[PDB]
Amino acid sequence: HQCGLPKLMALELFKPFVMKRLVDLNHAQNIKSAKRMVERQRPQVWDVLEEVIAEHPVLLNRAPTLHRLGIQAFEPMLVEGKAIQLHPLVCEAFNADFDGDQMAVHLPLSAEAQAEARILMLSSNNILSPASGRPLAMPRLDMVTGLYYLTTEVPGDTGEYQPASGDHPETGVYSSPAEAIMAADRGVLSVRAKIKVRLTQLRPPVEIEAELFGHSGWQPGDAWMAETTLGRVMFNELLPLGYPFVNKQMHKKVQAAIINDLAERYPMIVVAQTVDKLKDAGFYWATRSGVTVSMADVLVPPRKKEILDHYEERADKVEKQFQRGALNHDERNEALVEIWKEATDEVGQALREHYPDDNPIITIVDSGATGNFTQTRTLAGMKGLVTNPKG
Amino acid sequence: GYDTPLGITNPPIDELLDRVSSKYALVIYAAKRARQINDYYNYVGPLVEPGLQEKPLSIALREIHADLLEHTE
Amino acid sequence: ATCYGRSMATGKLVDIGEAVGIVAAQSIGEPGTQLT
Amino acid sequence: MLISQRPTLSEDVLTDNRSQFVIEPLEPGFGYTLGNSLRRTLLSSIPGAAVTSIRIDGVLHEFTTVPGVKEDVTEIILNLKSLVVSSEEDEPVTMYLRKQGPGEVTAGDIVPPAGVTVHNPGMHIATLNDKGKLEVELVVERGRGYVPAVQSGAEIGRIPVDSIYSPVLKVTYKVDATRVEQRTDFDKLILDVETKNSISPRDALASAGKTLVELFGLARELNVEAEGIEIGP
Amino acid sequence: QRPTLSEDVLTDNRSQFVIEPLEPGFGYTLGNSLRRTLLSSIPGAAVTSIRIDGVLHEFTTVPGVKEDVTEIILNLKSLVVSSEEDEPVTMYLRKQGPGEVTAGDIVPPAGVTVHNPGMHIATLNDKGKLEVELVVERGRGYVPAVQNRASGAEIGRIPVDSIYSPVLKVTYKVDATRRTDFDKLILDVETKNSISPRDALASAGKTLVELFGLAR
Amino acid sequence: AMIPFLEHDDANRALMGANMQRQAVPLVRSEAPLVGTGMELRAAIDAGDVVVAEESGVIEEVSADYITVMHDNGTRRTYRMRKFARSNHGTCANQCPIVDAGDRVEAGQVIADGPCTDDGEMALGKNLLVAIMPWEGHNYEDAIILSNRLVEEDVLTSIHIEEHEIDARDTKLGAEEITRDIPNISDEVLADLDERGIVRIGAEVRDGDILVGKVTPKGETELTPEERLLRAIFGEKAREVRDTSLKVPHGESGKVIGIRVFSREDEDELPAGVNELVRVYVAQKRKISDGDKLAGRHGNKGVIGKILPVEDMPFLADGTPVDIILNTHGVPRRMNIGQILETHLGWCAHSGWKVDAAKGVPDWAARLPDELLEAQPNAIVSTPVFDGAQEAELQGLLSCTLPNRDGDVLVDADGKAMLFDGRSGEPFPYPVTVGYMYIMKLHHLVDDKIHARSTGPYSMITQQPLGGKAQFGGQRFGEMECWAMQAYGAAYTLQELLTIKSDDTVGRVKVYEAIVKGENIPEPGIPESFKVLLKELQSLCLNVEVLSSDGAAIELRLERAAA
Amino acid sequence: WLSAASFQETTRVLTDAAINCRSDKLNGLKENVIIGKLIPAGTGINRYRNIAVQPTEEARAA
Ligand SMILES: [Mg+2]
Repeated sequence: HQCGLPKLMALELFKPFVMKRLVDLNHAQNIKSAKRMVERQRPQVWDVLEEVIAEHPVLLNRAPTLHRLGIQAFEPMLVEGKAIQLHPLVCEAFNADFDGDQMAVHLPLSAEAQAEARILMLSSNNILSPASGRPLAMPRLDMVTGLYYLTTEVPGDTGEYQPASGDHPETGVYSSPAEAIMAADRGVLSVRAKIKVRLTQLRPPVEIEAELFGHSGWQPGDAWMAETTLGRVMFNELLPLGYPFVNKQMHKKVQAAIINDLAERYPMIVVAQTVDKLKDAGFYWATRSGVTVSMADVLVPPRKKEILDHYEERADKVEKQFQRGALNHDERNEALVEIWKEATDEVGQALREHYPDDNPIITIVDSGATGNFTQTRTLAGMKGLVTNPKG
Repeated sequence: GYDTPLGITNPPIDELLDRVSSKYALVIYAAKRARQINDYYNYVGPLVEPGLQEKPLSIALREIHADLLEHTE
Repeated sequence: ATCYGRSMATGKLVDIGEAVGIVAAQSIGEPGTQLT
Repeated sequence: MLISQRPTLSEDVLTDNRSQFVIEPLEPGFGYTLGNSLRRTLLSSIPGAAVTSIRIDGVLHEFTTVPGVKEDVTEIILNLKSLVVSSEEDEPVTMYLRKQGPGEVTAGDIVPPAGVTVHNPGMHIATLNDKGKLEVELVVERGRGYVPAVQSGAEIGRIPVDSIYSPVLKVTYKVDATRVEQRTDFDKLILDVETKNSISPRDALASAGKTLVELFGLARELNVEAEGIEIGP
Repeated sequence: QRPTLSEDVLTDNRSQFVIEPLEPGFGYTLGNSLRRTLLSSIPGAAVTSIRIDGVLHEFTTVPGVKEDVTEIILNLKSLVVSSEEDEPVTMYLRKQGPGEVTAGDIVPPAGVTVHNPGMHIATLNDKGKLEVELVVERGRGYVPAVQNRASGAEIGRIPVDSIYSPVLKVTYKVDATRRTDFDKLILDVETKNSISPRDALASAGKTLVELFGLAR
Repeated sequence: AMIPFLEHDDANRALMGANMQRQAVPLVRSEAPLVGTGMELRAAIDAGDVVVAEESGVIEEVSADYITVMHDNGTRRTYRMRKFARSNHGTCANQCPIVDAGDRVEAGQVIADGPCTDDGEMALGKNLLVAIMPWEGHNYEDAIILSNRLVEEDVLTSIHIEEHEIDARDTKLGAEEITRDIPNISDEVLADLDERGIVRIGAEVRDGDILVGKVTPKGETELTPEERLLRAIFGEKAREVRDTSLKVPHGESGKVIGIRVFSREDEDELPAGVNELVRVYVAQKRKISDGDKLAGRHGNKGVIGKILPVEDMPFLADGTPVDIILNTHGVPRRMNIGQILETHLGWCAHSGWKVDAAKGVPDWAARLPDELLEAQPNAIVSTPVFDGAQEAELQGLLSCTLPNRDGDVLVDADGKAMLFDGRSGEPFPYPVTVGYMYIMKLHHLVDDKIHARSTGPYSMITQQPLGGKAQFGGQRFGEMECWAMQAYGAAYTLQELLTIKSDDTVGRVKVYEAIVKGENIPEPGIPESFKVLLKELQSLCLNVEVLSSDGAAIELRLERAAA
Repeated sequence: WLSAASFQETTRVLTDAAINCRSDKLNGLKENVIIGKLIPAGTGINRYRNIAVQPTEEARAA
């Protein structure tokens, strides 16, 4: 529900408000002097400015305005610089990316205008797509990957619970989540290691709740044993108490499912705060996720040569068929198109096989963070057929 | 069941809208109350402890949250 | 309102003053640039 | 050289053992310079005692289950690791818990040898079934932070546990933007600290501050030249 | 067991510092705190303004000098100088060519020391005459040029960016040792000839102690 | 032809890279790309912004102002250096000589560098230490994170020169006069004006300051009642002028580089009725800032999201903090890995290398490498398009990187390296691709694009706010925006936006008066544009008429002053 | 006829309107936008725009 306005912008927009509060206080003798002062940027104004802007909404718009979410209300806070700071979750609604686009700011003056901005057009109140009901103000790329890494289960990770057959008991039991945090501070527990912890402040799945409690016999104090990763614990902590523990690697689709559920069952303010917490966590763990690009991470399929040779043999057969006078020119083109589409799909398949599933270029696509596998296939492998000037 | 909201998001929108049938009714409600307050400062209210320099509209919204006001469509 | 049903954005029943027409025009036009 | 204007420390009390501290406003950038340091000092530089190992009567090899009691071995290890114990005998000390017959055991049922203390006597440990006895030996010793299971040995009947020495349980921190005159990007540090009942959050913060100050005086010893001076401590 | 801090010298302007012992998973934080303070808050000396008689603003040339005033001020950014005054002092520089005006040709007032007389400043030919007046102040970190309306300055002054920090490049490693574990922190400081690594680390520790004194 | 690894870039991003090279702004100090094509030199030369020796000789004299070469046949040729010249788009054309007295120069040799050139090669940007990894969202969705070094060391600083102009001409009520004597202005405000009323050279002008004082003959009917009484009682003269002085526009500042002046008195040719005309040339040093637009040669554009302190920038083992953090999520879908190959080769060139020749030349380096078998730090290499650096050879070079001062190899054979979080202190768990990338400062800067307005000039025809920053205009609330507003049901917001912020000629002054006096905003009136529509219809012979509920046509068309 | 004139084919619409001496009730929201009246939608509905609000007695007391 916030946005960052350059100081100079806010000073110019609220100029009359700041002049009024400069005459209220005795910084300015008369109103003409208040104007002259605000124009010279005398240091007295800045303090006063932050007072006038208190809880005074402003509208942000990006063109083209395709649907109403193209104009959204925000509470403004002063920012250092000459640029508008925009919350990332709203980007989807505006189709706004930071490759240089700009946005416009409008200041509602009348009381009814400010009220319409606070109630009708407040960013927090517009989490959902007015066209589809799906959620838009939702983790999009980095956030997604972040969470997708934080909620992955890595077989054999550090500190993994191992029920030991020797005299040593199993070593992956942690009294509370905080004990797991401590263990991970030392190189003893990976956030993605399949462990077992006693959770005291998170609801369990419906089934475990039915067994270990009454159908609703769960209260905040009631603890219980969970078999998850520390990451999935830290994730389910971001969702509200009442939500049952999920324990899945948070693909974008599953995050969408959770946000849909929350929007359907919960107030909207809670949903907005949940998406904001997800944002923060996803950014942190995305930084910590180790996704990079590198000439070595772009593995080329090792079977590419033989695949291409085989489909070239087929193509030479078709071309000799044409020279024989047995194929139609359009039929020759049609046969070559089928051959090469198949060869492209085959090299894409070999690529997807050869690539380890933790390869960053694969992680970014599969998690739903950004991009499709056709791009992965044209980058390594082969671009395939390209269109004609005609089409 | 929710953390203490910040500024605009306070009071929560769901609890405010429970006091009215629709969003637009609440809009006009609060705008009328805020104009009334600002007239008072130059006419009734405020009806709750006014903030340090709380915007009249914010005071009106708070009054709406405490049911200190009645209306008729 | 009832013939129209839920307001896709608010998730509740559409309010008595909505301009469902413009919202429909937008919901239909916004994805226009995806039609190939 | 210049000086810093009005850095202060405030406290808000969420519980009688959980508090949030706010250091504000710091010059831009120092929030992170002194946040992770304070967190790791709180979680790793406070002397505290806790259970190091236990010997349970009736099971020494299998560790599968305990006769006459519902809880299994691992649930008991977990219930014990959450014990709050303060010991002055810096050398290893032993305690014994004994109970019998149908009923329920707690922390007060254990006999604390002279010098050590138990702060949450109302805590649960296990439930004895009909004709159910329970005799257990516990080891307590000073330490700091969290040390994994230290292993076992040649004396069957004793299992080492994870020693949660640290008197502080959970610590987190964030850095928000505060406005010093004409600057909206000054740093304000917020520290959430949930501790055990051995000491209040304020005392833990004070101990961490003293230990840190000693550490950095190590470096201040090399020489005495000018440095950022502050008005209020 | 109390921790000890042992210095080691590699050159007149680069010292390592071994701190040990430290609780495991704790040396990185100490090293990084020291690095941040060193890179940000080591009091030093730098130039604040300069004045060149023949010139009224930066964007111009001086007859007979190969470098325009902009390039002159850029070359002057490379100056390393230390002043004990703690108040605006002034240095001077006259020179008639042919010849290469370097930093040595500056007459620092008693109390201010110029540490790299070899640094190039300008080249002058037969018709070239340079006459400069450089205000030196004491500050910390980085402070961009102070405007001529923010000060009572007349149209002559040419304010310049002040890079006060005398610390050049700081890094660190830690050796971890695992039942009785401990970390050894090897901090690495390199500074300009302005002050020594020892003195830089000392002031850093002083500021860090003063700041952590908020425990109370 | 200047995009390294072009064949590795899709045509969309390559087209963008060409177009964005043509937008780089000259920097105060120019640095040729550490990895380029072969075209930078020839492009710079043919372009004609570098000084080139027309005739081989010997440098007889060199100054910041000119360069004289004595040919061998006794001829003298001299070249005047363009010094701080304003270009058609505000960039700074500034030549510097690269010869020393006594140097023997051949014909065609480059004598002085131009705006974006270095030793005769097109230098459109700088070589930056780049780390490819998402960093705390501040490089989310194409934003870019910069090390504050690039500010402290002016690595992306540029000079921008604007030309303000103003003329005193003949009006109906007389003729304007350029005068330092302006009605009721504080002596201190004019403190930087000369006797003529023109700002003094080298004066630092903030936004709002006077640049050239000018008064315009005002009529007597326009004198306010206050001014009427003031000129009557104190027996004022009959000048009755208005302050039409040339002030510096919003969001602008700088040192006055220059002043040019043309007088009708002198034999200076000017248009009809134009007595005097003065032009103030003002320069400003722009440091890279939040909002500025950077880009590589591979169509990989982005605005700067945040400029971090050098201390919390991720840094290598030796404390070397990276200069720029480029979000990983942006590379793979744009099909411009060219930037990655460039990063790898750039690190190679920044560290230098030595392929091990003992026992033969490895097969990967056998094909191309001739004098590339070794290279000193900061070597200048060119990888032509559709030729040059091959992937195998790139990897090979990456294997034999030379070490740093302490004999530490910082970037491994994959092109990655461990990095520390300059914020917490802990190292980042996985190796990151670090390298050296050529980044240009594109001519799209916040300083040029920020703009706000509370109230300003309106159009005499539509009576709506003027359009454009240059005219201190207002934003246009377009038809699609009104659609959006309606979809929300924000009736009052839409009305206000369309009546008391644009067209209500009395409503807007009422609104300002009400904000200044802490009173509620009044009810809105009638858009002037509607009256104008009616008038146009009428002029079309259409009898339009506004009617009451049950009535005839409504018509459209002192006490406060006496108080 | 105002709406039509502003949508498309201004010339023909205006000519037919002049001939047929048309009269615009000024009831569509685009029309009100043109004339600067509160659009009849959302907060522009009659029940919403004329709401009366006075503080209750129990609150007016304290
Ligand atoms: Mg864009």
